Amino acid sequence: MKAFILAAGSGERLEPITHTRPKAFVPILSKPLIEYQIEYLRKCGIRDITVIVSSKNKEYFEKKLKEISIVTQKDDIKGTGAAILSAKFNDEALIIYGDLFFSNEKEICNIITLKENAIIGVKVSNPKDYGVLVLDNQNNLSKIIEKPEIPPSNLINAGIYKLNSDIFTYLDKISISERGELELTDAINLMAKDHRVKVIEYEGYWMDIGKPWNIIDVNKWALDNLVFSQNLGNVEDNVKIKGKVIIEEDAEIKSGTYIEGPVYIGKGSEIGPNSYLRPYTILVEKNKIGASVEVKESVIMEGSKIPHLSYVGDSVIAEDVNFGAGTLIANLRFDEKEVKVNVKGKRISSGRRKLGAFIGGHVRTGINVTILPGVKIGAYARIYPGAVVNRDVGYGEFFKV
Ligand SMILES: Cc1cn([C@H]2C[C@H](O)[C@@H](COP(=O)(O)OP(=O)(O)OP(=O)(O)O)O2)c(=O)[nH]c1=O
Repeated sequence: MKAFILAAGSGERLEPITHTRPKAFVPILSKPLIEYQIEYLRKCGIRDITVIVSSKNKEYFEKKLKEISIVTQKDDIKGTGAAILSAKFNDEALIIYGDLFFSNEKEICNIITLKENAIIGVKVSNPKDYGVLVLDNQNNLSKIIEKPEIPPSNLINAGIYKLNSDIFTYLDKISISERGELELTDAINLMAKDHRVKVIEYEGYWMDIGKPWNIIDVNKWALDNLVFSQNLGNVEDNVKIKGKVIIEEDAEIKSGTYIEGPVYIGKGSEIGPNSYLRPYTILVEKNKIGASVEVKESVIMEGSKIPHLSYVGDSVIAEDVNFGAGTLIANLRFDEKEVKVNVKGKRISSGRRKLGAFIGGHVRTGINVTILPGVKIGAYARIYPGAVVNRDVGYGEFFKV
């Protein structure tokens, strides 16, 4: 059985994280998204895995994934439909979207046993975003309704398919279309008139990593569900630990440090002295958290350092970031309203009263920097000491005012 991961999306809604990595390499605790997917696939006896990527990202994928075929999507076309056109199979294949996290492989294991075309649907609370699944009387797929702005059903396209080579006959009939785009669900929509498409309801945890605060969402779920309290590191005297704490190998936790779990402390991390890690602190790898630094409900990616006199709450900080002493992130607005975030040029409500900042890779802040709620700082940005970052900062930009 072959599998294809469609990982050639533009990842613009996930900026600034995607300034320096594909969405497929977003960390959930210590491992990137795609590594969970490959793991699940392999667990179900699928070893011939192909990732379809943008040409821009081919190099990045080749360098990270040794036993996986990488194929580039045709340059001149876009969409989930265009991605499968580089998928080479006869006979059938498992197809999965490259930004999906889900809790287990059980459904993939089941779906590959089936002769029929099959799709997984999952119930959301915001179906109007998302492809809604309309079932017929026999509970097979009637049609997929794309972003209706009306809820016919809870049940939406989970982006996990087992499709037969049919699917290409229908991709050729497809006229595409109102987004400038070749859409897989359009082809599926034709095919389901002629062929039976089973729908299997996914029951566990599912989430697409679409927007930056979803990085916090999934990492919080993973910490609660996938790992157990352990200490493989070095914890000095007078460190207080409550609740579930994962201390990975080579992590060092100095005296005066206070930890209220659940907290994930990635390998090679250096904590303290006199740090405060609050619930849902996730330090992916090789992180430094120093004296009079408090972290709460944040994901702080590989090699990033917050060495002095800082508060980081409800935030995502990408890799190799350095915070000057006294850099502070606000997570609550003066008017205490839902924090809005600029996402692909639209002002989007995050759904969160408390939300901090989203910091791209290799950013450095000068001392005493102030960052407002919902702010995005582009990768490689440099923030002048004492600056008040009251708006988004572009990729690679110096910011003073
Ligand atoms: C998954 C996938 C998406 N796409 C395209 C179709 C759309 O233009 C866009 C939407 O996919 P989405 O899953 O909606 O998210 P995204 O990362 O791809 O896009 P965005 O910039 O909005 O964050 O990406 C591909 O070209 N190839 C692919 O393999």
